[PDB]
Amino acid sequence: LERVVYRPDINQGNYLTANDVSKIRVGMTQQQVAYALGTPLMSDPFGTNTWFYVFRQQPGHEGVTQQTLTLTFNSSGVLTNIDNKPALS
Amino acid sequence: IQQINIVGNHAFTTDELISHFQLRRKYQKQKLAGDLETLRSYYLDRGYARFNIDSTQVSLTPDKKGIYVTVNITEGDQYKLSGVEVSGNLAGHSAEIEQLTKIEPGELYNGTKVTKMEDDIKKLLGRYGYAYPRVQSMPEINDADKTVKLRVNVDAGNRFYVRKIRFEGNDTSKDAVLRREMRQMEGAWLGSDLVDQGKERLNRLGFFETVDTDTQRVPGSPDQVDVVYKVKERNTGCFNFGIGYGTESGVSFQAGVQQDNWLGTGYAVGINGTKNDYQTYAELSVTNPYFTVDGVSLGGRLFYNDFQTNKSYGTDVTLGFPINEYNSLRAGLGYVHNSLSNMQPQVAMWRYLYSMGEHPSTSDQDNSFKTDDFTFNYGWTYNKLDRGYFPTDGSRVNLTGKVTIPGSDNEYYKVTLDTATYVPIDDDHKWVVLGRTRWGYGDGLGGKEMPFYENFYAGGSSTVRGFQSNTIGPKAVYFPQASNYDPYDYECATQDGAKDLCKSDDAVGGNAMAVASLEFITPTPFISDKYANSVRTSFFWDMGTVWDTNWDSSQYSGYPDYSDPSNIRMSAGIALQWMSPLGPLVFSYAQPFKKYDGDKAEQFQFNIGKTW
Amino acid sequence: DEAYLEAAPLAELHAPAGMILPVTSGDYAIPVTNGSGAVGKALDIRPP
Amino acid sequence: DNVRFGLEAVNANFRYCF
Amino acid sequence: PPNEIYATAQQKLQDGNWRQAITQLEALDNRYPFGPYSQQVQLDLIYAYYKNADLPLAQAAIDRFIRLNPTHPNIDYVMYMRGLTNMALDDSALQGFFGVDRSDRDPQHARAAFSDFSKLVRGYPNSQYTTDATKRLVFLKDRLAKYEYSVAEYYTERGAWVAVVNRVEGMLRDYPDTQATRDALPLMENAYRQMQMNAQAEKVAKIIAANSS
Amino acid sequence: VKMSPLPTVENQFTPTTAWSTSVGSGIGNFYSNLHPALADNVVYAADRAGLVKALNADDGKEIWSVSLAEPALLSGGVTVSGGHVYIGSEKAQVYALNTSDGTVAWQTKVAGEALSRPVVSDGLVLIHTSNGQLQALNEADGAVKWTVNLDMPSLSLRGESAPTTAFGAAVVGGDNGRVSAVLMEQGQMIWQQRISQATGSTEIDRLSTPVVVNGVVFALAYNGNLTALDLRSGQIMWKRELGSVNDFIVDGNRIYLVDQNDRVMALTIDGGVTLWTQSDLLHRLLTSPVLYNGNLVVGDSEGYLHWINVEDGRFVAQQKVDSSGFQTEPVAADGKLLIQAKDGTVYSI
Repeated sequence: LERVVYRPDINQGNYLTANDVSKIRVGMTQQQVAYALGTPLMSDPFGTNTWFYVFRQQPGHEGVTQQTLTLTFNSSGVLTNIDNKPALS
Repeated sequence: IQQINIVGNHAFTTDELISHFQLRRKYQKQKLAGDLETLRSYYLDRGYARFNIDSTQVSLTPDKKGIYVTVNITEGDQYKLSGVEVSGNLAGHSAEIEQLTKIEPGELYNGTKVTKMEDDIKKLLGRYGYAYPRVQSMPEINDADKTVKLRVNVDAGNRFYVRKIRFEGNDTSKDAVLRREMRQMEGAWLGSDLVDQGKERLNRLGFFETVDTDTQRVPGSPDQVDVVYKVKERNTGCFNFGIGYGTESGVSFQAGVQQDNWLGTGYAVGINGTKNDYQTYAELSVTNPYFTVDGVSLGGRLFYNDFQTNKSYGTDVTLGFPINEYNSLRAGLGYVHNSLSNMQPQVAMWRYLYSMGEHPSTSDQDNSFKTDDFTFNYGWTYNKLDRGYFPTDGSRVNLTGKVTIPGSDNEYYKVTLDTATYVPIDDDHKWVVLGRTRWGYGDGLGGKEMPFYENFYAGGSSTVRGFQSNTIGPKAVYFPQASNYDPYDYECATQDGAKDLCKSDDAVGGNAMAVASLEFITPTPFISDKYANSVRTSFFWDMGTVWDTNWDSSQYSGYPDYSDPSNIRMSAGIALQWMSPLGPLVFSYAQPFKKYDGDKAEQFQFNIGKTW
Repeated sequence: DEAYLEAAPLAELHAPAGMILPVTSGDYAIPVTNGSGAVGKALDIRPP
Repeated sequence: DNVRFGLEAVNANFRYCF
Repeated sequence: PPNEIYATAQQKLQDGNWRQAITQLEALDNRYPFGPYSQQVQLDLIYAYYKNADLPLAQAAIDRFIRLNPTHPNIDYVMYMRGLTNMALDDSALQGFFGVDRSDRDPQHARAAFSDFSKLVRGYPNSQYTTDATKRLVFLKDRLAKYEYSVAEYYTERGAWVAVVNRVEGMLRDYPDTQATRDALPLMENAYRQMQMNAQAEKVAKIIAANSS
Repeated sequence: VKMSPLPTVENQFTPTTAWSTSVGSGIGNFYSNLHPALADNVVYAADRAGLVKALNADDGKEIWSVSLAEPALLSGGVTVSGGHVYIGSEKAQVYALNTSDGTVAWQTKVAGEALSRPVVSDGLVLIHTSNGQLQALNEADGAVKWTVNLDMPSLSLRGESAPTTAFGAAVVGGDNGRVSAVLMEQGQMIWQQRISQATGSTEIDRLSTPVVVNGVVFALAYNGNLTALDLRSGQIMWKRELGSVNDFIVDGNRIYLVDQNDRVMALTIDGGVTLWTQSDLLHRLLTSPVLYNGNLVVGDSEGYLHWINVEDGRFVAQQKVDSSGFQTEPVAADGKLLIQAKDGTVYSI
């Protein structure tokens, strides 16, 4: 059944594109980054001042594709580390 | 309104333009503004870039004996479009903008086409996620060549995300019921096409009177939206029972329940039955539209009956699942017990029984026959209707059938097809036209005939209005051993009252049927909102026919030929369908135009609806 | 009805050492009650 | 509310809708 | 005179037919709209509406009373009645014969009732209804946390893992003291595993262990 | 709403009805002041549909006709002056016909319906339209010499009263309650004054005809006010709070009015003094009066003519002519009294 049961497409997370990911630089403020990329939909609420941008799509009958961006900020709001995981392990 | 006078209008005459005016009387209450804008569009849609209404007057006659309406019109020339240049903060979608923007050179200037272009741009951007774009079009009028150049200022804004989806008004249905019909997921971009499908989907279930939507801006951030749906639940299902006593029946009772939504959990169930001195009936039906998250469905039913002669009971379970947003498949299994006794000799019945291998004596009613068959059923459906109970558009197709499997006693097939199409008549859906057809055919396999108890019947509001239920079709022919009802029996059945084989009025059903009708659905402005809002009426023409396959018209040379499919019956009339708060009710009045001997008519009919 | 009186007692959670819990909302805060007043069927809810 | 019933040989019935 | 109509209404209200009591109250409202008991009559009408489940009329009468006398010496009694009035709309009577769980039904009524009881408790700390309102506030907080829990489970099953993370974070911030949050907490760890975000999954495991029994 | 009484009147003298003849369909419910005219022993009349006929004033015989209904919606009345016949239209066209030959000499646009009676001044034709614009056309060819523009409320079908001239200027107005003088050579406005004002004018009509009497111009306001104005200034000499906008006549230094309720009143010219009132025709729609052979003649929608004693309002005669009724005024000319029925039948009385 799983081969033919029609599943409507599922989208999750923010929308990312290489044209914008390449625009983020160390030294930018949180306001500059949010402006360039948009308000993030995920963050770590448990103290750490970090934001997550997860681009996830599951087309029906096709599979899961995910581009993961992680932004770590210090106590002053200065970006310290840019992660990039173009695919899941 | 003594007259309307147009001053200085040479392109068109008064009647041509007045035919579009609605204020054609007293107390117009300034409704004229609607007509003046219509006049502007008429000219603005025809290239008159300089059309302008300069003044209007309304004059009263002495003592308010009449009204004089005059409009001063200034006309211009006809302008053609020269081209369109679009610039601004476009999010790379240059090909789609060029494709929708592009016009045919020389095309007459049309303000409406410009507005349509703006709407297409907004819809495109909404599809990508630009929920609130700004598009500003303006003409450039070149008097030197009678052309208009267009410029559009497009501002896509930015992408929006949906933070939360909330529902209000779902006091009885389980919250899970509404979330299953959304295609927009939280934590994802707001493609505008996905929200509208959700709005439409909640009206497909048929559990609500209305569906409203909103896209409210989140006060804490310029890029997030909260989507809220509001529904008003209506009564879904009823419970009935009854009982009585008297000398004509002793004691009898009936009861049952049916709901499309069981206690708000999404399950569709119903139970009914009855018992009397001659007939027993029971039915149980349970189905789950969402067995699995993706909407695999399961259900089935049990039944038992008898009659004081035959007896039957059986069971079936059906599985089904979608295969795209508008199509689904169903299949299942079941079992039916069929035991006959004290069968009245009939030609059709005995030909069937002889083919089955039975050898009853001529006119011997002291008999019985019983088999236990296993069968397989299947079907296919399509449903793109835009409403639950009063469709306004779309169509529905229901193709079903069942077959026997090895080990059974009977060998047969049956196929039926139910279709209907709704097409709006009016721009505002005041008038609607409804087409309906039904078709079916079946027969036996391997030289056997279909059991007589599976034949098709027609008549009643479910097929052809105006005829008695299950009366359209060929009638029974009875054989002339013994009967103690001669003193209480059929003339063709009694061995003493008749000595030959002859026809009676008892319908036996057929192997094929055809039903069709056309209905013109009219508004009811003469009925107040309290009732009119839940009732529609229509004018219609009904036709159909039932006939017998494997009819030996050669042997029965003195009787009509039941194999002739051309003896089409036709009728027409007016029907009313009212979605009563206590369960939709239907009735109609219709008269026959073409009838054959035995076609008993019922010009006025009433029944409980809840069908279609 | 008195079914509302069967609700379980509420109790705050703590974080493991080295972590902090998300800052809570100031909404839906309950003042500390001193036990004054009857409950359920023991209350007279007629006008004075 | 939103019900119909009565008593009538003797006959009786009842309906309830949701 | 109003003394005998009032006495009749009171006798029927204390032990008697509610239709007779409402008839007598209507007679007072229409015959003596400005008498010395007009507010006692309005309060009796509100009480009777509650008794008779005429909730829209209790609400209209309450709003009229408040506009007419927002400074009444015992207006906190009326606010208390308002809180009682709103809770009656969340539980349908039909559901009571099967044991249906109402956690998944529209919580808007519960939020309105909560707000009115909160205002009552905060404005009148010496109110005689403090313990009843307190027990109701605990009940209502649990009701809302359960609603959020059920939504999180639906999205968990569908696979909208981001909706699940944000819905649970919300629950963590708004209802930290109830059971629904502890039960939802195991859902966060999985949501952080379908998406490869282990830094938070380990943190969730630490939170689960810290508050485990 | 109201009952129309019919007083019993002896038909004294059995007033002569020399002839009657059919000329067309008539007005119907398309009310306009499309009165006939008589000149040079010829009666000029036209059908609203665009049918124009010339008839012999002695026996009603037709001598010439033209049809312009290529429907022309002719209106405003047939004006005869000099050598030409001037007929207006709701098409904002003015047709000028010769009196010896009624073929159209010219027509031009006037920016609005000519819902009034055209007049001829010193070589100029004065046209008033529904849009408040007044124009003076050159009689040689209809060319516009000058224009003026007046405003108006959106209230009533009260066409501007035909211009009445004195001292080289015409008294004009419109449904504003404003009276002004315009210089005939240039169109220069000299003065303007209002007759009366009330807040009731939101629905109550103000003004349609000015008359010049002994160097004084008289005008009526619909909303209860009669005024005596100067010719060289917007100066009111006296006023009476009584009035309507039906056409009226003045003779013998007496003002003969038709009220809004059809009362017939005889007033002096030196003040708001009423000599007698005849209430017998109350709420029986009357046409404007004329004075013929010493008696006032009015008709109604019933088809009767009435002879009223100029002295005290006494009736002299009553005779029915045409059951279809009258709307337009009678014409007293060349010593003969003509009347045209609402329907298109012409009578000689």
